[PDB]
Amino acid sequence: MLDAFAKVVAQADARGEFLTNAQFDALSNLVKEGNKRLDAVNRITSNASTIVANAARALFAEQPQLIQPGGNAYTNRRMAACLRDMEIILRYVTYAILAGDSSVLDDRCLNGLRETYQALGTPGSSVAVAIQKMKDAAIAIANDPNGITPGDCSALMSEIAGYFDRAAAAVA
Amino acid sequence: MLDAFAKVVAQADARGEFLTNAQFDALSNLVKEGNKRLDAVNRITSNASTIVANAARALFAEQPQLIQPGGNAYTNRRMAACLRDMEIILRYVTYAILAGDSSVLDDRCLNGLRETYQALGTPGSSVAVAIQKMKDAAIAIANDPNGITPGDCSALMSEIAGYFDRAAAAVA
Amino acid sequence: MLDAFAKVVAQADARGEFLTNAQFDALSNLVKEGNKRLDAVNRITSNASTIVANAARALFAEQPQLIQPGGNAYTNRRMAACLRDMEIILRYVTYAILAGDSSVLDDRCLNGLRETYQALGTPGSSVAVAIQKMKDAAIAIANDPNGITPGDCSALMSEIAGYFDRAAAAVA
Amino acid sequence: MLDAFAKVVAQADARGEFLTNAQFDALSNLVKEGNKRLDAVNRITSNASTIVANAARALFAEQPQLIQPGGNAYTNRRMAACLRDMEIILRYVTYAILAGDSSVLDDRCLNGLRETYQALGTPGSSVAVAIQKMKDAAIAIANDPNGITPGDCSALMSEIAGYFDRAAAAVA
Amino acid sequence: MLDAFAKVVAQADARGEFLTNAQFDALSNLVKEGNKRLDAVNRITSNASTIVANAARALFAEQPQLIQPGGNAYTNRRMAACLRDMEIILRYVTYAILAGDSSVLDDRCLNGLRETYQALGTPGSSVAVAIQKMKDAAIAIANDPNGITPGDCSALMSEIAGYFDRAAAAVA
Amino acid sequence: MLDAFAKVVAQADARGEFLTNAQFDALSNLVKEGNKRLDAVNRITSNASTIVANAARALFAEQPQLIQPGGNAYTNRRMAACLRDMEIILRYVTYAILAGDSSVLDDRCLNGLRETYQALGTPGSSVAVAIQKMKDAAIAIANDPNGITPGDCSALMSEIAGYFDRAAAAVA
Amino acid sequence: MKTPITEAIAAADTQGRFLSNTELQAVDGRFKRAVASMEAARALTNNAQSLIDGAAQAVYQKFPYTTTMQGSQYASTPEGKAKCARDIGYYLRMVTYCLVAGGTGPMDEYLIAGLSEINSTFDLSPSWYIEALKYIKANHGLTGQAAVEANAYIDYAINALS
Amino acid sequence: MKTPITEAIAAADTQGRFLSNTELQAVDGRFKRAVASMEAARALTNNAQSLIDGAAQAVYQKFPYTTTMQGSQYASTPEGKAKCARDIGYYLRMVTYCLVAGGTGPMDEYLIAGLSEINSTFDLSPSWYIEALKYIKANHGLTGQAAVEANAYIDYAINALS
Amino acid sequence: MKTPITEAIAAADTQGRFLSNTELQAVDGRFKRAVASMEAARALTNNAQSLIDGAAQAVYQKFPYTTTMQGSQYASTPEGKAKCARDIGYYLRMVTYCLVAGGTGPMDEYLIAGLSEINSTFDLSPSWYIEALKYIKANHGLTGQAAVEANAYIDYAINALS
Amino acid sequence: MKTPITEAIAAADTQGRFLSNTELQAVDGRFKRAVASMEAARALTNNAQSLIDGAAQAVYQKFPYTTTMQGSQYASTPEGKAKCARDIGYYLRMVTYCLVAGGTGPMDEYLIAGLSEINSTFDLSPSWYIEALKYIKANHGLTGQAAVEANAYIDYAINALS
Amino acid sequence: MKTPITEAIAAADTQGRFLSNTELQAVDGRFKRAVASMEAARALTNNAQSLIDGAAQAVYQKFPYTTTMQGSQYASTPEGKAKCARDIGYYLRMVTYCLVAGGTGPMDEYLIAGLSEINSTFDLSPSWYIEALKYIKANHGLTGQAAVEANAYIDYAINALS
Amino acid sequence: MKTPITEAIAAADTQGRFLSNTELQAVDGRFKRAVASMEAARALTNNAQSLIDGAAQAVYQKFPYTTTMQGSQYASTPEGKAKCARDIGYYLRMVTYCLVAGGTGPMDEYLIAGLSEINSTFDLSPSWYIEALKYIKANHGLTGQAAVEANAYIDYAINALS
Ligand SMILES: *[C@@H](C)[C@H]1/C(=C/c2[nH]c(/C=C3N=C(/C=C4\NC(=O)C(CC)=C4C)C(C)=C\3CCC(=O)O)c(CCC(=O)O)c2C)NC(=O)[C@@H]1C
Repeated sequence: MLDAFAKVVAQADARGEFLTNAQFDALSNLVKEGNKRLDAVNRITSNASTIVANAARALFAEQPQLIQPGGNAYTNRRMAACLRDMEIILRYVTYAILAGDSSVLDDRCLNGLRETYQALGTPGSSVAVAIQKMKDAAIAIANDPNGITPGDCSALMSEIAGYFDRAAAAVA
Repeated sequence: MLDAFAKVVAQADARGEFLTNAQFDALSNLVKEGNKRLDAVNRITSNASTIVANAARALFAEQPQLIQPGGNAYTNRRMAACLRDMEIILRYVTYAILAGDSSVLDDRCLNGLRETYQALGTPGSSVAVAIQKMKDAAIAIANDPNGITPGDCSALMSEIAGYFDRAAAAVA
Repeated sequence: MLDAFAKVVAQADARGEFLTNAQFDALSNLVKEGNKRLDAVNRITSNASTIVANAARALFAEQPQLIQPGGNAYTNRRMAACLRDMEIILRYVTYAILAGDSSVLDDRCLNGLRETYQALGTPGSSVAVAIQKMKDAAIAIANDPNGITPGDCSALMSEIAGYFDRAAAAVA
Repeated sequence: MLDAFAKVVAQADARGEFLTNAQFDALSNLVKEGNKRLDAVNRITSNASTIVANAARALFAEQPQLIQPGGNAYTNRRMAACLRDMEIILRYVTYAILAGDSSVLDDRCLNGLRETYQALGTPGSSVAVAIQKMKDAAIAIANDPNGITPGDCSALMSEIAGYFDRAAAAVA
Repeated sequence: MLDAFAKVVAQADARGEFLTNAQFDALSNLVKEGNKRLDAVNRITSNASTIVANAARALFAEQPQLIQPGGNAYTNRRMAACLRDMEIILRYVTYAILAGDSSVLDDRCLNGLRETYQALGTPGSSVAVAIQKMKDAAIAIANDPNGITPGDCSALMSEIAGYFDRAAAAVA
Repeated sequence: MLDAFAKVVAQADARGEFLTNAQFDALSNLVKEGNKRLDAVNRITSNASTIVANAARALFAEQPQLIQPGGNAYTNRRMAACLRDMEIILRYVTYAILAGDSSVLDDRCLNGLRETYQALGTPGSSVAVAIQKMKDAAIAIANDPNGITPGDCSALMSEIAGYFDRAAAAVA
Repeated sequence: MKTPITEAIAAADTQGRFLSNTELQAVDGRFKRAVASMEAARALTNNAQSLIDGAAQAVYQKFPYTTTMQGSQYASTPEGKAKCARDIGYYLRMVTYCLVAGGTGPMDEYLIAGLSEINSTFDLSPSWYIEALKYIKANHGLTGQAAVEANAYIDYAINALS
Repeated sequence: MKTPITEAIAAADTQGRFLSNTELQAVDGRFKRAVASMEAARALTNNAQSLIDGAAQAVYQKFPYTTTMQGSQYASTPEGKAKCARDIGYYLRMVTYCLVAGGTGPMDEYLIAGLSEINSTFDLSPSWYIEALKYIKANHGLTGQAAVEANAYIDYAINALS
Repeated sequence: MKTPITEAIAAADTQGRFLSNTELQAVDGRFKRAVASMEAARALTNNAQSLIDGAAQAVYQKFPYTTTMQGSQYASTPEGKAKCARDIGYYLRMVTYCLVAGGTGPMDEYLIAGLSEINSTFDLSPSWYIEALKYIKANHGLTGQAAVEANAYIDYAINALS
Repeated sequence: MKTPITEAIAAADTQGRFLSNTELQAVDGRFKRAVASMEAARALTNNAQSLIDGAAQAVYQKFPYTTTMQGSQYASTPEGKAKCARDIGYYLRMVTYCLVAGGTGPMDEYLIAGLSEINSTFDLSPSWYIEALKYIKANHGLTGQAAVEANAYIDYAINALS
Repeated sequence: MKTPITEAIAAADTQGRFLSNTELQAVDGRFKRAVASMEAARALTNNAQSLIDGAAQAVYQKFPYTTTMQGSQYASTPEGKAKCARDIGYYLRMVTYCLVAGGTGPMDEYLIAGLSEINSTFDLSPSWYIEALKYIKANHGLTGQAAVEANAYIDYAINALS
Repeated sequence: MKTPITEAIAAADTQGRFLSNTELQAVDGRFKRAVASMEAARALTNNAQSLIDGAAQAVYQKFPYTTTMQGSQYASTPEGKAKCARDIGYYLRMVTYCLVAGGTGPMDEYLIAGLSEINSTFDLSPSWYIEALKYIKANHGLTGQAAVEANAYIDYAINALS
């Protein structure tokens, strides 16, 4: 597991080189944006249950075949597993947001997951839809202008959107 | 593991439907034949050691190369393993007889067994011969008209023959 | 694990035959050469640390890219692993020398090792160079004419050279 | 674990004696009372959650110090453990009812439990009160004259009362 | 494991009471002293190897019987174990310093240690001497007026002295 | 686990002293008696099954209450355990004979065994009788003058008798 | 799936045993009880619709707020009422599966596993489904051992909800 | 000890469950079968002595060398013959214990566990006890399901010896 | 109990390490944040009673049936209303404990562990306590990072109930 | 396969050690003893046929019923007698393998592993093979340490049969 | 790689938790301390060459025999001196990596893991590198909390060598 | 303690075996080799003092800085020189223990276990003790297999230091 800082270190060491002025300045900016990052993480985590539930309800409304008899999310066991996966993915996405690097998400969550779903008969394209919805709500919650010092978090929202699309791409 | 009753349930639930009159009548007949089924199981189990030994002796008489130096059943360790496999297969066959469904046999005994034998160098065609002999003796014991209320168990004997042929097919 | 004596036994039993006069004489000679074999093993083991270190130093002198930043033996962790592999290989080679048969080396050391190195990114051709150097020093130590009853160990040195080349062939 | 039948067997074998006519008749009566026993077990098990909850509510009403800050049943963790113990005890009591012998209760539930409570600071006398209440409700449910073939189960109710008092005695 | 803050919480909850103004002010002071606490911990940890070695050398100089043939610290295995214990105790002492509460030290280090030493034949009174020396050096290092913002850490040094004496008392 | 040689070493090291001429001569004699020791071990081990069986038969002939209904050796499970203990004790006695020191017997066999028997209800005095009989037969087998180079093994037989009496003393 | 038969097999297989008379007796008990079990399952199946409709109203009468209060968890819209009757039918259908299989297997796998997380995540009160089950139990119209079979699996459901 | 009841309990306890209808059915099977089991156990108990004496001779007739050959393992002395009849009685007694308990428990614990090591250590041939059991099976004089119960536990013994 | 400090210690101890600068930084973060945390804890503590009384009515207004429907789980008797205000106070008190300890430790141990089983066994709806927490969150009257601290632990409670 | 050498290697490998003088001594013991071992193995090999034929009769004389009693387990048909001499040869051959390998390895793997199950399944009495081994031991015609080597592996066989 | 952030994540993931305020505080401590850490890392990076050259002589002055004694482990040849300055640079570079990453991660993975085996195998004395680190610590020219950061990671190195 | 005998026992006990000819051979190798081992141990014991004094100077000549450089780890004070000769005597004494015990046991337990941590903690260079051992090996004055025994345990020491 790497964060944004260790990633530079690991790249510098492979070269056997000290950090450059460009790298030092690149990492100082990350620090200077740290407050916004923590807000995003605090905001998405404080509404994790709503993001999951509301995304689940929307998915089943658009794809009612997943919950009809014979569907992959039919029976409470499968429904619970499905909601669980959604929590798991959102959990490791917030891990990536805090670290500033996707490695934790790739290694501990998206690695081999596409194969897991194919062996079980779970439609990965439907999982991606579930992920895209958590994303929209997560960004909407994270970038809410209310009750927070005004400022520009657009670069941060683009990064967060990337981790979600990465998970969606990995399962489809 | 499913039995004959749970199998119908699992098929009905995949449809999300209650049982039909045809299904109810189909399962009542199984019950009404339960006594005969228990007899078959009691009879084959009470002579398990004879079925195994007598089938083993016959196999080695017809295929003496299995027990000559270099044979797959040469040495007491391999001979014991061979007899063991025969007991194991007969054991899970009687499991299927009692459940009225082959799932236990498929999942716990025949799954991947063909590959096990190929990696070890054990001739699966010879195992099938061993299985076909246990079958003949098992049916002969189960359908013995002596010391039992007279009646027709032919449908049951056909089913039992099926579980044996299934095991023979799986190893060859 | 077989030694030179059990190997003959296992070949004789596959034939179901007693040992022949040729085999008995072949095994008596092994015994009559036992003293020389023990010397070789005692000599190589008593200088195991020198063989390893001196072979490691030579390898890195000829292939300095292994220890430069980015190299497979760069960082103390990887360097320690590399030296470890060299000790491990030398250890199982001396096992084969004492047993008079390579089975222990094949089964416990060289089996699947080539695949291990390919998955890690370790250059197997460089490992072979490391092995060839341990060999030269090991034979030079084992066949030192000083401080030992004079005699001909050439046949034994050829065998030892074989175990090393076998390990080198297995990793490359 | 013994039931009422194995208990006689184990006592007869310690004497090395066949069963007597008195013993045979004693065990035939158990069988002839089997229907009533199964009813009792089915009835108490089908209302296990009510017996537990209603006994818990009554205990805390009579002993409010257990749930006030500092009490042994204060905090949800301790409250959950307390309710759990009540379910566990009721579970192993119903085990004894079905077996006709307390061994399962003694060996798997009451053995060493008094010491467990003393080390934790749990008042065993309060546990006994909880047990005595489950008893009263269990007997009241088991001996309900409604919706059941009329008959005398008094001997059975006395036995059930014994298993509860045994658990109460063991914890106090 | 509790720290200074959780300890108050656990005492307040046993009363079922909110925190008082006295408690709030008592915990604000801990925070306001946090910088000094971190310095102490950083300073003692950055010289852990010197404290251990120098205390070990002094102990053996004053008690040479521990290292003479037959002594409890004779042989490298026992000497290594002895030095290890000293590192372990110093490690859990620094844990207590950072937490502001001895619970981690009591529960994970001093619990049952006196009995461990009595069963092995290790003189606990000599361990206490080892502990008292680590203390003197630790305080001397932690309270060094050089290279640090001037101020009064006396209250903190008294606390640290307490954790050491607690460990010494526990082993003797 | 110590043998006769390591025992001297461990006693010399506790003194921090080299071996004395008396000790060197004491250990040379052990070596010079090694052939006789190996014979004793080979002889007792080659007849282990007879010693056990014949001692078991004699014990039950003298103490028929052990095998009557209610006896500690009644039922095949207990009888098998009893014979097992006899094999185990004889096994660790032969270990002591080969090592020339009882440590293996004390540490791995007789340690805590007396308490094991008291908790189970096994009469230790009867175990001792079983041990005394294995002894008489073992010595009789080991000191048989037939088919062996003539010589005096009396000192060795006294030692062997000691290991048996030690086991008998430990269980009673 | 847990039935008397799979439990008998599982008991023998766990210890590498051939079946014994110990297990055959257990299965004979299943075959003997099947007569009452089938009777109960048939009757509930034949009258399922009226029981479903009656039970849904029992809930709405016990908890009037479920038909007025706003939220997707409630039966205050045509969709919510359709979800509710659907759920009730699921419960009743599972009961007939237990009767036919001779055990709790069907309900364990299809309904009970994960029940608490579904009811928490979707804001569904266990009290609603207990009321529905209590209605079915009182109005299924069975007597004798057929009622004993039905109620045993219905009370099994109520316990999982309590 | 393994009986249908302890097996039912063991199944529920292994998973921290209250008993269910799944297990009650199994016990009902035990109670229903007990009528035939008791009948068999009573008859064998009443006629045990003649069966023991008849079975001992069956062995001596099948294996005449057991009454002439010298050795403590054989019935060639008054003591040996007393050990042999004793053993036969043990086997028969165990069968009546299985019938009464409704399962193989009694034979498993008291006789089968350790059987191979006792027969090896003491030079006892399993073939002798199989013959005795075959005699008891053919001459116990039971019919119907009483014979089915008796033979099931006797054939269980023969299998443990084979 | 989980706090930033015990988490730092636990991290070093799990690997037999002395503390490092890696962990000291984490504790410094705790000390820096404590200023806002204490401010929030003091204010909630000072205004706890009005928040408790206001939150109880928020629930009764959202769920009127809790004050009319009959049952021990409801606040339809003087005892029930006393239990309800008590529970609300417990939740609020736990929040101030988390603020003071710098972590979720207090709520994890005293309230969250076992919460689902208590709410199931006693027929308590998580929806009631979510409403109360939503009221406290909207009316505690905190601004800046003091509000961020308070809401973070209140939303932690709501998540445990969802 | 267990020999003094593989045991020496196995001891060092179990602990990730290079061989030490501790293990080299053990192998030197093997080399020194090999002189007597080979002598024994050669003699038994050279005289194997007469020993096999003599041992088979020893059995038939001890147990006359093995040549008259009817059954596939007995030597009462030409096939049975061929199986019996074959088995005796197997035992003797294994002994020469142990002598050559310097350990029990060959007998452990090829003969002892599974022996009890083969003798039980096929109704073969261990007493028959003990008699044969006792004959070979008394009539192999070896003296000195050659006899000690032979008998040690023959008595190892008898112990596995007892 | 161990940093305050990966330690915060690892703590939450080990228990299948979402991040909490407990862990966010720890990361805020990292961000606040980063100002001093970067300052130290920049200065050491800018002056690395003179520090490397000064530290190498400190060693050669403390241990003159390292420049005269013969052997590949010593700096008595142009190659040896190049290896030595190289190693010193490695240590210093690792320190700047720890400062930037906010933790010991970089030094743990790249340098400390395996250090004892490299120094034993190649005859390198830990005392040489401790002297070099002591020189860097005394002459880096940092003050305030920048020096505290630098020295904390330098003393971490010395401890790994002691 | 590891010797050829305890290794033979340990091999049999690990598998619940009686000793076999496989292990007796190994012990015979120990007894045969003991003649040379004792000879070596006696000679080193008789000449231990001169070897200790000669080896100490070998070190001081190889590493002159050990007698001038200041520090408690060095032999630059009368106490340091006494510690050094003491240590050398320990090594030599351990070698005689290995010879007598027939294995590395004594050195493994008393000296090798923990060696790296003692040499690191106390700033002792393995290179000093290797030189001393090299001196003892070259000047013990043994020939034939007595020298082979001595050197095998001395080279075992050097390997543990390398
Ligand atoms: C006392 C036990 C009886 C007795 C023993 C005895 N043996 C010898 C000589 C020898 N014993 C052996 C046996 C072995 N050496 C080994 O390495 C092994 C393990 C494979 C064994 C089993 C040997 C080889 C000898 C030497 C050759 C020979 O046969 O003599 C003696 C004589 C003294 C001596 O040590 O040589 C004795 C006394 N003899 C008796 O009368 C006692 C009943």
